[PDB]
Amino acid sequence: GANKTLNMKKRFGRKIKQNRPLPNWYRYKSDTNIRYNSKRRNWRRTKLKIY
Amino acid sequence: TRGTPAFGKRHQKTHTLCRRCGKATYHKQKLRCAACGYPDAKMRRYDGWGQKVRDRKGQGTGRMRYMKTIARRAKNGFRSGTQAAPKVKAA
Amino acid sequence: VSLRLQKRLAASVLKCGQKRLWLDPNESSEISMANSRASIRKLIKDGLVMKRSTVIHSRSR
Amino acid sequence: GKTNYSREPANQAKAVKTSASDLRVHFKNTYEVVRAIKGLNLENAKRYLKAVIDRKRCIPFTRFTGCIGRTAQAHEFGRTQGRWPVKSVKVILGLLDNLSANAQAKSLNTANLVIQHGQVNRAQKGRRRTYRAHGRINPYLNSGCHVEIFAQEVAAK
RNA sequence: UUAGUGACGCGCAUGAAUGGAUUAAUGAGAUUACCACUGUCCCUAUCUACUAUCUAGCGAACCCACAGCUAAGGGAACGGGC
RNA sequence: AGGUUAGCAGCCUCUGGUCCAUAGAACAAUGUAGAUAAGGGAAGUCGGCAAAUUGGAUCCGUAACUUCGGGAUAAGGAUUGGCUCUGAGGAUCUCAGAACUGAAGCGGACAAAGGUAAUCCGA
RNA sequence: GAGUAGGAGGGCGUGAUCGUUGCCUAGAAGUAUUGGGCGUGAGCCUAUAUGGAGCAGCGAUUAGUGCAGAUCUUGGUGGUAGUAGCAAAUAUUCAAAUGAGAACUUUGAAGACCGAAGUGGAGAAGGGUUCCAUGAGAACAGCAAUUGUUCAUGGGUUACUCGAUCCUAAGACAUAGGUUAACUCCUUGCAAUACAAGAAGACAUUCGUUUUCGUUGUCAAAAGGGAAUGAGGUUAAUAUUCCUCA
RNA sequence: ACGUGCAAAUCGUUCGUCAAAUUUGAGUGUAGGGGCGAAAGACUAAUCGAACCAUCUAGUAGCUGGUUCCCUCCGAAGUUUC
RNA sequence: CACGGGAGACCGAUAGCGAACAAGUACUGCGAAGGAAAGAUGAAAAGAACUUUGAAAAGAGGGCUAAAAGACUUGAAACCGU
Ligand SMILES: [Mg+2]
Ligand SMILES: [Mg+2]
Ligand SMILES: [Mg+2]
Ligand SMILES: [Mg+2]
Ligand SMILES: [Mg+2]
Ligand SMILES: [Mg+2]
Ligand SMILES: [Mg+2]
Ligand SMILES: [Mg+2]
Ligand SMILES: [Mg+2]
Ligand SMILES: [Mg+2]
Ligand SMILES: [Mg+2]
Ligand SMILES: [Mg+2]
Ligand SMILES: [Mg+2]
Ligand SMILES: [Mg+2]
Ligand SMILES: [Mg+2]
Ligand SMILES: [Mg+2]
Ligand SMILES: [Mg+2]
Ligand SMILES: [Mg+2]
Ligand SMILES: [Mg+2]
Ligand SMILES: [Mg+2]
Ligand SMILES: [Mg+2]
Ligand SMILES: [Mg+2]
Ligand SMILES: [Mg+2]
Ligand SMILES: [Mg+2]
Ligand SMILES: [Mg+2]
Ligand SMILES: [Mg+2]
Ligand SMILES: [Mg+2]
Ligand SMILES: [Mg+2]
Ligand SMILES: [Mg+2]
Ligand SMILES: [Mg+2]
Ligand SMILES: [Mg+2]
Ligand SMILES: [Mg+2]
Ligand SMILES: [Mg+2]
Ligand SMILES: [Mg+2]
Ligand SMILES: [Mg+2]
Ligand SMILES: [Mg+2]
Ligand SMILES: [Mg+2]
Ligand SMILES: [Mg+2]
Ligand SMILES: [Mg+2]
Ligand SMILES: [Mg+2]
Ligand SMILES: [Mg+2]
Ligand SMILES: [Mg+2]
Ligand SMILES: [Mg+2]
Ligand SMILES: [Mg+2]
Ligand SMILES: [Mg+2]
Ligand SMILES: [Mg+2]
Ligand SMILES: [Mg+2]
Ligand SMILES: [Mg+2]
Ligand SMILES: [Mg+2]
Ligand SMILES: [Zn+2]
Repeated sequence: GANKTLNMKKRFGRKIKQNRPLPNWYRYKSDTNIRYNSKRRNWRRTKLKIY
Repeated sequence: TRGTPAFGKRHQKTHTLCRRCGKATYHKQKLRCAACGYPDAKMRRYDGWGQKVRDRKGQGTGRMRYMKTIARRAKNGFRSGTQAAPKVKAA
Repeated sequence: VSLRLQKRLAASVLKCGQKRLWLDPNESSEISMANSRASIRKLIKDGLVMKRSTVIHSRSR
Repeated sequence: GKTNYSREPANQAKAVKTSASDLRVHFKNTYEVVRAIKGLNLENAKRYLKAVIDRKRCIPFTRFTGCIGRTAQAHEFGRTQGRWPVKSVKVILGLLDNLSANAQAKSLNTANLVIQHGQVNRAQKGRRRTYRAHGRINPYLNSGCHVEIFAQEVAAK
């Protein structure tokens, strides 16, 4: 809703940033196995914990 | 009806984030966190009780800012006030 | 060519409900070029976007 | 994705090969369109497929009979049941077209291409969900295609 | 009319706040008539929409020793198998 | 918001919103939902289950029983449109009359109780 | 010369260890065989194909050593089957445009619905970027899609007057005191099961000095109490907040 | 009606009540042999004639089920006593 | 138990700690607590130049390389097509 703690805002911001896709140039490194970011999340299918 | 139509009524939330352990374990009505027990002022965990816990939260679980270097400087004799010196002996 | 945005903006500009808007079918590309609200007002001034008279509701009977 | 055709043509300068893989069309349907194309003239296959699309002709159902409609069109066959699996036909047809354009660089004539070896394989099934009463979930999938067809030139004296 | 009601009561085993007897209002509470009513019935017909049908597209699940025409016979006293 | 209306009901509308629910064609049985059946009228069925009847307003008329409050819309009987006139109630919109006119219809959709007499419980 | 329960004697096949004899980029293991054979049988040898790095015999040592079952474990697959099915919430239709493709996108033209107890305009809880713009392959949006609550990239949340923050409530928790092996537990607004706990002023302006009055805490309301703002305009997305004016 | 739903309690008609022992938001008091109950052994997060989580715990099973390669040979008991 | 050392008639990706890997992670639960799946292209990316047909995926030609081994070693069975 509208009303939020700071803590909340900051946490949400965090998870918002962390929700970006693997940058297309990381897949070109020599030592990496990572095709994609396995940890991405969609608000509709999975919910965070903030109370 | 105890079922699906009942589940619609849940907008309340009994817990909030515990300053100490940061999950939503904080009980606003009881004023405690079910996990750590933040007000209690000593960590709530029952070890013999059930066994997995320490490996979830516990020493070494998150990064240890101070302790990791304690291993290393344990052997070095806990030097204070020393500076490294050149083997070349420059003066 | 979707005019969805055109229509919303035009609505607000004319302080009227979308269903009152009339976007000329012939000039549509031109309209699609309108991005900003200002563009929209120019459009309305030029006569490409208009505002329909209300549905007539009469008390005679 | 390198095609290995199970069967090989006798004269490969005299042959034309097409394959498509991991298609989204229905297996059984595709299977029977293809099964119906075997052994014709490329031009015929094309005419007749176009005709199925236009509904003036039926694609006989051979192996997968499960409750399939009877049409008068099935006379052409000796059959009762057939259908007009448009999607399948269109895909196959596209494949025939690749056959003809695939003959171009070979400098081969279209008139004498005959179709031998259609092969339709069940591909990896695409997966999704279906919500069922009582909070059960069941699979909702699609059975995809692998198709390959080669054409021989046979001279009519 | 093994139904309903009113009576009688050698009450298997009625009975007094382990309450007895009454009782207006009252009831999605048990029962019986009757009036109105009707497709509940005699006795079944017809009409509309959505389905089942057929088609394009999409596309599960239960279940599954092996399987699937019977008659008798015998058999773990009803076989699909002998 | 307007019209009808006792009405924030139902039905129809203006503002604002929306046509999103896979589609086409055929039109069998069986089904789901919706209706209507000549003559009889519960004979159907454990049972009137289901359906049907009733329904507004105005005027009549209204029992036993009773804790005198009630019962009570008891039960029952009529009327209801349109049109053309007439009278009465008020300030510095209700009510009543008469006449004419129709397939004797007129709460024309919407809305809207079926009754009666007993027995048992529980106030 | 039968044999379930059962027992005995021989043998087949699998790891690893100490020995012994060897084989392999001139192709080991593994794998397929309607190639040729060997054992009554566990099983074996060979051939061909594939494979591309390790193997094998013999004597002993040791064992997580042999599977058809246990509604056995985990994984992978069938038949059913292109079947059941995709039928609640009255509805769509025409032309143009865009696109490889349009019943399902955009404009216009018609026909209907929610009918201010809304299918309208805004909030609280809950969600957390789902909002805005541009773009778009797959997947997803149980038909479809040129479309999206989906994917990618960038951008959006301005306040003396709105609310939180302050106040008190149902309540609750410290402190003090007491109880417990200890943890824990008991009291506290009418404030104490406590009590040598405070506040103010002035000069000083630090202390100090000095004076006055005094028993002692805090948290709990985004509907309660509660100092003061309005209209107009603006953005693709904010506005009683920004701009203008008052 | 649906009953492999739209749904682990829904949908259509119908019905009880509708200015109170009415309905309802948040906040706050009550926790497991304990609460809480106009009392149905009802309710206590799809769990209740004793919640849920982990542990003692591979709990014990005179009972059900399975119990993995070859050949050769010998080959039973359902009776006695406690 | 922690950080170190070395070792083994251990195990060898359904084994071995649950985790050989962004593993006490993803994910679930109001919560206490639950908790997986997932290792091997090649010596070297040399990861498929270019022609052609396609709206696009992709096909057919053509090429790398010892080999396509091409989202990847071997590649069994069940099941499916020819
Ligand atoms: Mg919130
Ligand atoms: Mg959700
Ligand atoms: Mg959830
Ligand atoms: Mg960690
Ligand atoms: Mg660490
Ligand atoms: Mg292939
Ligand atoms: Mg379903
Ligand atoms: Mg009778
Ligand atoms: Mg009698
Ligand atoms: Mg009664
Ligand atoms: Mg037809
Ligand atoms: Mg079909
Ligand atoms: Mg017999
Ligand atoms: Mg028989
Ligand atoms: Mg239809
Ligand atoms: Mg009749
Ligand atoms: Mg009669
Ligand atoms: Mg009659
Ligand atoms: Mg009835
Ligand atoms: Mg009276
Ligand atoms: Mg009357
Ligand atoms: Mg009466
Ligand atoms: Mg009259
Ligand atoms: Mg009159
Ligand atoms: Mg008359
Ligand atoms: Mg009438
Ligand atoms: Mg009656
Ligand atoms: Mg009562
Ligand atoms: Mg071993
Ligand atoms: Mg070689
Ligand atoms: Mg041997
Ligand atoms: Mg070789
Ligand atoms: Mg040995
Ligand atoms: Mg095995
Ligand atoms: Mg097995
Ligand atoms: Mg299956
Ligand atoms: Mg259905
Ligand atoms: Mg809607
Ligand atoms: Mg709304
Ligand atoms: Mg809105
Ligand atoms: Mg208080
Ligand atoms: Mg207190
Ligand atoms: Mg104020
Ligand atoms: Mg201002
Ligand atoms: Mg209901
Ligand atoms: Mg026993
Ligand atoms: Mg190619
Ligand atoms: Mg090879
Ligand atoms: Mg086969
Ligand atoms: Zn905590």
